[PDB]
Amino acid sequence: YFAADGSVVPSITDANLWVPLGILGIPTIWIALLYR
Amino acid sequence: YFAADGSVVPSITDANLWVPLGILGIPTIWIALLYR
Amino acid sequence: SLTGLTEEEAKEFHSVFVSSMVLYLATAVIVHYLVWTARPWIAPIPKGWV
Amino acid sequence: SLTGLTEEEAKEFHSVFVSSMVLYLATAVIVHYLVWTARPWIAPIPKGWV
Amino acid sequence: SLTGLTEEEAKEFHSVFVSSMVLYLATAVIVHYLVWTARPWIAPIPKGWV
Amino acid sequence: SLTGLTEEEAKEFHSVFVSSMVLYLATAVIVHYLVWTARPWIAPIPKGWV
Amino acid sequence: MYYGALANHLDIAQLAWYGHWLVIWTVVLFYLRREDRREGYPLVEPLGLVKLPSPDVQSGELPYPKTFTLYHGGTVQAPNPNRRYETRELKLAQTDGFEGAPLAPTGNPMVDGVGPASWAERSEVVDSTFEGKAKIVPLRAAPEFYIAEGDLDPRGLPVFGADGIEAGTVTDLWVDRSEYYFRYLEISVAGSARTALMPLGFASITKDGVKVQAILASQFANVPRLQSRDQITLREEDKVSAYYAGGLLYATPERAEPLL
Amino acid sequence: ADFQTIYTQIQARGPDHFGPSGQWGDIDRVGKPIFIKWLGRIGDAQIGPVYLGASGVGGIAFGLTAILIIGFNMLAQVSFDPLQFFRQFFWLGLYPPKAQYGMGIPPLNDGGWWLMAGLMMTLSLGCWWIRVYSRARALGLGTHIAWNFAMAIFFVLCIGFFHPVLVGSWSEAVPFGIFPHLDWLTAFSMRYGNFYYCPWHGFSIGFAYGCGLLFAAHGATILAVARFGGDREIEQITDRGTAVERAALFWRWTMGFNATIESIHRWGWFFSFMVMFSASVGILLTGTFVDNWYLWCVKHGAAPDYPAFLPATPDPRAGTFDPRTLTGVPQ
Amino acid sequence: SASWKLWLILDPRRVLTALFIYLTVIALLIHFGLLSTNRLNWWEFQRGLP
Amino acid sequence: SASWKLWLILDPRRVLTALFIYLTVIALLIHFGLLSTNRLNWWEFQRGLP
Amino acid sequence: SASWKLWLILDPRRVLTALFIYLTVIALLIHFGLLSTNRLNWWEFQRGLP
Amino acid sequence: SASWKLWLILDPRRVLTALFIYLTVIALLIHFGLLSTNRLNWWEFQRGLP
Amino acid sequence: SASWKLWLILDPRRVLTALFIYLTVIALLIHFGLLSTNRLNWWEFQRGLP
Amino acid sequence: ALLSFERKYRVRGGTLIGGDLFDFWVGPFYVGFFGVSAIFFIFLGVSLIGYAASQGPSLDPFAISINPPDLKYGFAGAPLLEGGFWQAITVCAIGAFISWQLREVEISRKLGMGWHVPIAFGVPIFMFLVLQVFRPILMGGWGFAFPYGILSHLDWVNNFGFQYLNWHYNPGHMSSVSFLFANAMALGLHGGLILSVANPGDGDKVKTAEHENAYFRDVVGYSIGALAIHRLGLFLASNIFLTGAFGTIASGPFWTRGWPEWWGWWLDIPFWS
Ligand code: BCB
Ligand SMILES: C/C=C1/c2cc3[nH]c4c(c3C)C(=O)[C@H](C(=O)OC)c4c3nc(cc4[nH]c(cc(n2)[C@@H]1C)c(C(C)=O)c4C)[C@@H](C)[C@@H]3CCC(=O)OC/C=C(\C)CCC[C@H](C)CCC[C@H](C)CCCC(C)C
Ligand SMILES: C/C=C1/c2cc3[nH]c4c(c3C)C(=O)[C@H](C(=O)OC)c4c3nc(cc4[nH]c(cc(n2)[C@@H]1C)c(C(C)=O)c4C)[C@@H](C)[C@@H]3CCC(=O)OC/C=C(\C)CCC[C@H](C)CCC[C@H](C)CCCC(C)C
Ligand SMILES: COC1=C(OC)C(=O)C(C/C=C(\C)CC/C=C(\C)CC/C=C(\C)CC/C=C(\C)CC/C=C(\C)CC/C=C(\C)CC/C=C(\C)CCC=C(C)C)=C(C)C1=O
Ligand SMILES: CC(C)=CCC/C(C)=C/CC/C(C)=C/CC/C(C)=C/CC/C(C)=C/CC/C(C)=C/CC/C(C)=C/CC1=C(C)C(=O)c2ccccc2C1=O
Ligand SMILES: CC(C)=CCC/C(C)=C/C=C/C(C)=C/C=C/C(C)=C/C=C\C=C(C)\C=C\C=C(/C)CC/C=C(\C)CCCC(C)C
Ligand SMILES: [Fe+3]
Ligand SMILES: [Mg+2]
Repeated sequence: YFAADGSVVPSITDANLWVPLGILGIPTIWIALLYR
Repeated sequence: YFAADGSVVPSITDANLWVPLGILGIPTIWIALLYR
Repeated sequence: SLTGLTEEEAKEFHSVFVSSMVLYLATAVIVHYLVWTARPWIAPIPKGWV
Repeated sequence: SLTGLTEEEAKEFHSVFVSSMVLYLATAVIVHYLVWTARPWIAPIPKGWV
Repeated sequence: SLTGLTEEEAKEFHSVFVSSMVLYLATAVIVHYLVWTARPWIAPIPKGWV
Repeated sequence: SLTGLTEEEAKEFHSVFVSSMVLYLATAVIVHYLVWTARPWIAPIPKGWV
Repeated sequence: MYYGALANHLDIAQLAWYGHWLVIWTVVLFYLRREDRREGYPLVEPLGLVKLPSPDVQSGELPYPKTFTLYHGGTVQAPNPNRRYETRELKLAQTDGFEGAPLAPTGNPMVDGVGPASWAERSEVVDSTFEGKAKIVPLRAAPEFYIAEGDLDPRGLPVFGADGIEAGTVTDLWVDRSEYYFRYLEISVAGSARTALMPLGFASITKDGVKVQAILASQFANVPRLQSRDQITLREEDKVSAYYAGGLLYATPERAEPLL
Repeated sequence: ADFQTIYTQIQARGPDHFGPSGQWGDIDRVGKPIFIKWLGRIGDAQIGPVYLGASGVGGIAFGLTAILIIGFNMLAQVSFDPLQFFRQFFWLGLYPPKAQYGMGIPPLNDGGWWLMAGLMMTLSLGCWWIRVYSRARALGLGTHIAWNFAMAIFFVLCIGFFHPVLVGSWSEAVPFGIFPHLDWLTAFSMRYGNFYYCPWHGFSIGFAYGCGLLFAAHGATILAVARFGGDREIEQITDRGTAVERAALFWRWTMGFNATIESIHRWGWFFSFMVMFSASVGILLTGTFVDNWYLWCVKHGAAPDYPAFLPATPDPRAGTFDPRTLTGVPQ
Repeated sequence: SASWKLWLILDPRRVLTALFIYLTVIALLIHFGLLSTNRLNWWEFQRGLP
Repeated sequence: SASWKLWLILDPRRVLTALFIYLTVIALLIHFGLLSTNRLNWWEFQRGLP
Repeated sequence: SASWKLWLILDPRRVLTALFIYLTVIALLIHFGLLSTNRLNWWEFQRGLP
Repeated sequence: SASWKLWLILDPRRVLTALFIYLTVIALLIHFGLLSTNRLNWWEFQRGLP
Repeated sequence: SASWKLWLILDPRRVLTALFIYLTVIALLIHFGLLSTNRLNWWEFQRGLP
Repeated sequence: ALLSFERKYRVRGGTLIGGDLFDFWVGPFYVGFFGVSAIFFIFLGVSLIGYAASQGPSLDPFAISINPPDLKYGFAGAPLLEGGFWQAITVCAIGAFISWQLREVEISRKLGMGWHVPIAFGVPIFMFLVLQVFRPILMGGWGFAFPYGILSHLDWVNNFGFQYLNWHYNPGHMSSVSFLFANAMALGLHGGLILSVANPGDGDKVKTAEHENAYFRDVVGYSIGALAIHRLGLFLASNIFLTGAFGTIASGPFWTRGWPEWWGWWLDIPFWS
C-alpha cells in the first residue's frame, strides 16, 4: 500500500498480491487433493 | 466503473467484465454437464 | 481397442480428465476476475469512437 | 467399417458431436452479442459513403 | 503396461511425484510472497489509466 | 465399387450432401441480402465513368 | 577505453583466433588421423631397407583397438588382428626391384584376382536382414519381392559381351531384401550348363538386351562360381564384382595401354 | 558408365514391413507407406510411415504458431490484399524493433510480434532437437546427428538472441522474410566493418567449402566403388571389402593419405559441425569484443592495402563531427 | 437422377476434405480482400472519405 | 436420419484433430487481426481516434 | 453418456501431451503479447500515459 | 482414485526429463525477462525513474 | 452421338478435378485482376476519375 | 610404405599417356605423366608466387596480393610486376588442376573404379575457368579476373558483388547458396547417421541398414537410401558451382543493372501492376 510521502510499503493486505497467490495457491490446493 | 473523479474503479458490476467471464464461464458450465 | 485402454481405464481416465479440465477452467474464471480487479482491460467505448 | 467404429459407436459419437458443435456455436452467438455490447463493430454507413 | 512399469512401481512413483510437485508449488508460493515484500510487482492502477 | 460405399450408402450420402449444399447456399443468399442492407457494395455508375 | 582489449596490442579475438587453430589441429592430428589408421595399418615394406616394429605390437601410430559388437553375433576389432596379414600367393611378378615399381600379372589376372580383379578377404558368411534371413537373394527364392509396376523386366533378355557377341540370357534378378534394391543379374551363359552373377552396375539394359563393356562374351564362362544356388557370401560378392572390374582393365590388352 | 549411380532403372517392391522396433513409441509410428514412382528413380520410392511422438507434436505446434505470426504480419504489411501478398511475398518481412529499446520487450507494432515469433521458433527447434535425440536413443543409435543439430540451433540462437543480448539491443537480430533476412546479412556486415575480415567468417566458409569438397569427394568415391557394394557402408565398416580398400587406395595414391569408411564420416561430421561452431564463435565475438573487423585486421597487420587508381581523396568531413555519433546515440 | 452414382467413384471423404479447404481459402480471400479496402473495411475506423 | 453413418467412413479422430487445428488457426487470425487495428484493439491505449 | 468411449478411439497420451503443448503456446502468446503493450505491461514502469 | 495409472501410459522417465527442460525454460525466460526491464531488474543500478 | 465413350477412356474424376482447379484459377485471375483496375474495381471507392 | 592390403592392387597399366615411363609410385603417391606435370606446375607456380610476393608491399601472409593487369591491357601479356606474374601463376594453376584431374583418371582406371571423382573435380575447375577465363573473355580482358591473395581475392569477390548493388538478389547466387547450405546439412546428417549406426553406445550392438531407414522415416517421414544419399551429396555439392556459374557469367555480360531489379520480371507484371 501507499504510506506517508506516497512510498509503497508491501504487505499481505495488498489486493494485487492475491492475483499471483490465487494463480499459484488455488491449483496447488486442488492438485494436492484430486490426484492423491 | 468511473468514479466521481474519472478514475477507474473495477468491480463485478462492470459490464465489459462479462465478455471474458461469459466466454470462460459458459463453456465451463456445459462442458461440466455435457460430459458429466 | 484402438487406444489399448480397457473400458474401465477409459471410464477412470474420462472421470479424471473432465474433473481436471473443469477445475482448470474454473480457476481461470476466478483468476480473470482477480486480474480484472487489478486491470480492467476492456475499456469502455471512448468518446469519439464509432 | 473403414473407420473401425461400430454402428452403435457411430450413433453415440454422432449424437455427442452434433450436441457439442451446436453448443459451441450457440455460445459463439451469445458471446458475439456480448462483444457487440462492448464494441458494436459494424458501424452504420457514414455520411459521404457511396 | 505401455510404459513397462508395474502397478506398484506406478503407485510409488505417483506418490513421490505428487509430493515433490506440491512441495515445489508451495515453496513457489512462499517465495513469491517474499519477493512481493521485496518488490510488489503488480502496481495499483495509475492516474489517467483506462 | 472403388470407394467402398454400397448403393444405399451412396444414395443416403448423396441426399444429405445435396441438402447440406443447398442449405449452405440459401443461407449465403440471405446473408448477402443482410450485408447489402449493411453495405450496398455495388455502387451505381459514377458521373464521368465510361 | 575499449571492450575486448587485453593490452595495448593484445585483444580477445586475437587469442581466440589461435585457440580456434589449436582446436582444429588437435582434433585433426590427435584424433581424426588416428581413426584413419584403423584399416591397413601398420604399414608393410616388402622391399624395405630398414627394420620396422613388428606388425603385432602397438607401435605408436596405431590407435588402440575398438570393438564392434555385431547385431547378429560376435565381435570384430578395429584394427583387426585377424585381417592384419594377407595370405593368398598373388600371381604377380615385379617389373622392377623397388616397391614403387608396378607389378605385372603372371597370366589371366581376372581369374587370378589381382589388380582391379583383386577381392578382399571378407568373411565367408551370408549378409543377412535384421530379421536373420539372407539379405541378397534371387527373385525365385523371394516371391514376396517383385519388379515395380511398369518397370522393365530383364528376365529373358539376351546378354552381349564387350565384343558384341551374345554371351547368355538373363534368368533372374537378385534383390537386397533389407534395402529393397536390385543388385545382381543372373545370366545363363551360352555354351555351358552354368549361371554367372553380374553386378547390375556393369549392365546397360534396354528392351533389346543388356550389354556389358566390362568383359568379352567368352569370358563370361570364367565368372567366379557361387557355392550355393540361391544365396551369396560377402567374399563371393567381392569375387564376382572384382571379376568384371578387372575386365575393365584386362579384357583385352589394349585396355591396359595409354593413348600416347 | 555405371548408370545405377545416376538413377535406378529397375525399382524393386516388397512386403509392407514394420521397421526395426524402438525401445518405445512403436505405437506412434503411423501412416500407410505410399510409393511414388519418380522418387524411386533418384532415391527410395517409399514415403512414410512417420513417427508422431510428443516432441514431434511440440515442434509442429510451436513452428506452426511462429509461421502463423510471421505470415499474418506479412499479410498486414500489404494491408491484407491477397493478390499483392502473392506478388510481394519475397519482399515482405516481420522485423525486429527499429527504435533502440535495449533488451526491453518492444511494442507489438515495432518488434513485439517479431519477438513472439522468435520465441516460438526457438521452442519448435528445441522440441525437434528432442525428437532427433530421442529417436536416435529409442532405436539404439548414437546421438551424433542430434549434436550436429544442436550446433546449428546454437548458431541460430547466436544470430537471433545471443548477439542482441551481448551488445544489448534487439534491433540487431535477424528479421523473418525472404529478401529481408539477406538485407540483414549486408547491414550486419557493414555495421561491423566487412565480415570478409572476420576470421571466424573465414573459418566457417572454409569448413562450408570443405563440406562441399568432402561430400562431393565421398559421394563420388562411393559411387565409383558402387559396383563393389561400396554403398553398404556399415558392412564395410565391420567387414571391409574391396570397395573401401579401393576407395582408400584411390585417395592414398592421389594425396598421400586416406581415411577409412568409418572415419571419412567422422571427417564429414567434423566439417559440418565446424561450420556452425566457427560461425557461432564469430558472432559472439562481433560487437562484444570487436567493432570493425577490417580495422581489426589492419591493427593486426593482415589487411592488404592498394595504391589509388583515381586520386586519393581525404575525408571531407574530417574533424567536423564527433566520432562518438557514429555508433552511439548523441543524447 | 443417377447423380448419387458419383459417390460410387469419387470418394465422399476426398470431396468433403477438398470442399472444406477450398471454401476456407475462398472465404479467407474474400474477408481479407474486403479488409484491404477503405470502402468495405468494417474493422478499422473509416478511411478514404472526408 | 442416416447422418451418423458419416462416422463409419469419415474417421472421428481425423475430423476432431483437423477441427481443433482449423479453429485454432481461425481464432488466432481473428484475435491478431483485431489487435492490429486501432478501432478494435482492446489491449493497448486507444489510438487513431479524433 | 457414452462420452468416456472417446478415449477408446482418441488416445489419451497424445491428447494430454498435445494439450500441454497447446496451452503452453497460448499462455506464452498472451503473457508476452501483454508485455508488448504499454497499457497492460505489469513488469515495467508505466509508459504511454499522459 | 486411479491417477497413478497415468504412469502406466505416460513414461515417467520422459515426463521427468520434459518437466526439467520445461521448468528450466520458464525459469530462464522469467529471470531474463525481468532483467530486461528497468523496474524489476535487481542486478543493475536502478534506472527508469527521476 | 458416341461422345459418352469418352468416359471409357478419359477418367471422369481426372476431368472433374482438372476443371475444378482450372476454372478456379481463371475466376481468381479475373476477379483479382478487375480489382487491380481503377475502372472496374467494385469494392473500393471510385478512383481514377477526374 | 604399403597399406597391409595394398600390394595386390599396385599393377601396371591404366595411364592416359606415358605408359611404363612414369607408371610408378613415390611413397604413397602415384606419379604418372600427369603427376610429373602436376609437380612441375606446382613447384613453378608456388615459386613464382613466392618471388612475386617478395616484390609486393607487404610480406604478411594474409596481406600478400598478386593482382591481374589493368583493364587497359586487355588480353595482352602484362609486365610481370604489373599483372604478368598473375598471368603466369594463372597458367600454372590451370595446368596443375588439369594435371591433377587427369592423374585421378589414371588412378581410377588402375583401380577398376568409376571415374566419378575426377569428373566431380571437373566442377570446381570449371568454376575457376568461369571466374578467371570465360567471364574475363566476355568482359574483354584479364583484368576482370580475381587476384591471388588470402584477403585480396575476398576484396575482389566483395567489390564484384557490390558492382551489382546487392549480389544476394542474384538468382543464380540464391540457387548456389541453397545448394551450399543443403550440402553442409546433408553431410552433417549422413556422417551422423553412419556414425550413430556404427557407434551406438556402451557395449551396444552395431545396427543395420534397416535401422538407418527407420531413423529417418521416423524423424522426417522419408529415407532416401544408402546409395542415394551419396548420389544426392554429389548432386548438391556439384550444383553449388553448376548453378552459381550462371549468375557469375551473367553478371556483366548478360546483366548490367542491380540484381534486385532483375526481379522486376516478376514484380512489374502488368496484371498485378
Ligand atoms: C558483397 C558480395 C557477396 C558475394 C559475392 C559473390 C560473387 C561475385 C560470387 C559469389 C559466389 C558464391 N557465393 Mg557469394 N556468398 C555465399 C556463397 C557463395 C557460394 C555458394 C557461391 C560459389 C562460390 C564460388 O564460386 O567459389 C569458387 C571456388 C573455386 C573456383 C574453387 C577452385 C578450387 C580449385 C579447382 C582447386 C584449388 C586447390 C588449391 C590451390 C590447392 C591447395 C593445396 C593444398 C595442399 C594446400 C553465401 C552463403 C553468402 C551469404 C551468407 O551472404 C554470400 C554473400 C556474398 N557473395 C556477398 C553478398 N559470391 C559465386 C557464384 O557462384 O555466384 C552466383 C560468385 O561468382
Ligand atoms: C552445418 C549444418 C547445418 C545443419 C545441420 C542440421 N540441420 C538439421 C539437422 C542437422 C544435423 C537435423 O537433425 C534436423 C533434421 O531433422 O534433419 C532431418 C535439421 C533440420 N534442418 C532443417 C532446415 C534447415 N537447415 C539449415 C542449415 C543447416 N542445418 C546447416 C547447414 C537450413 C538453412 C541454411 O536455411 C534450413 C532451412 C530442417 C529440415 C530440420 C529441422 C526441422 C525443425 O526444426 O522443424 C521444426 C518444426 C517446425 C518449424 C514446424 C513446421 C510445420 C510446417 C511443416 C511448416 C509450415 C507449413 C504451413 C503450411 C505454412 C506455409 C509457409 C511456410 C512453409 C513458411
Ligand atoms: C563442387 C565441388 C567442389 C569440390 C570438389 C573437389 N575438390 C577436389 C576434388 C573434388 C571432387 C578432388 O578430387 C581434389 C582432391 O585431391 O581432393 C582431396 C580436390 C581438391 N580441392 C582442393 C581445394 C579446394 N576445393 C574447393 C572447392 C570445391 N571442391 C567444390 C566445393 C575450394 C574452395 C571453394 O575454395 C578449394 C580451396 C584441393 C585440396 C584439392 C585439389 C588438389 C590439386 O589441385 O592439386 C594440384 C595443385 C596443387 C596441390 C597446388 C597448386 C598451386 C598453384 C600452382 C599455385 C596457386 C594458384 C592459386 C590460383 C592461388 C590461389 C590463392 C587464394 C588465396 C585465392
Ligand atoms: C548446450 O547444448 C544443447 C544445445 O546446443 C546449443 C541445443 O541446441 C539443445 C536443443 C535446443 C536448444 C537449446 C534451443 C531451443 C531450446 C530452448 C528454448 C530451451 C530448451 C527447450 C527445449 C529443448 C524444448 C522446449 C519445449 C518446451 C518448452 C515444451 C515442453 C513440452 C513437452 C516436452 C511435452 C509436454 C509433456 C510433458 C511435460 C510430459 C510428457 C512427455 C512425453 C511423454 C515425451 C517427452 C519426451 C522427452 C524426450 C522429454 C540442447 C537441449 C542442449 O543441451
Ligand atoms: C618423382 C615425382 C614426380 C614425384 C611426384 C609425386 C607426387 C604427385 C606428389 C604429390 C604431392 C602433393 C602435391 C601433395 C598434395 C596432396 C594434397 C592435395 C593434399 C590436400 C589434402 C586436403 C587438404 C584435403 C582436403 C579434403 C580432406 C579434409 C580430406 C581428409 C579426409 C580424407 C582422407 C578423404 C579422402 C577419402 C574419401 C573422400 C572417401 O570417401 C573414403 C572412403 C573410404 C575410405 C577412405 C576414403 C578417403 O580416404
Ligand atoms: C529473454 C526473453 C524475454 C525472450 C527471448 C526470446 C527468444 C529466445 C527469442 C529468439 C529469437 C530468435 C532465435 C530469432 C531468430 C531468427 C532468425 C535467425 C531468422 C532467420 C530467417 C528467417 C526467414 C528466412 C523466414 C522466412 C519466413 C517466411 C517466408 C514465412 C512465410 C509464412 C507464411 C507464408 C504463412 C502465411 C500464413 C497466413 C495465415 C498469412
Ligand atoms: Fe557414406
Ligand atoms: Mg487497398
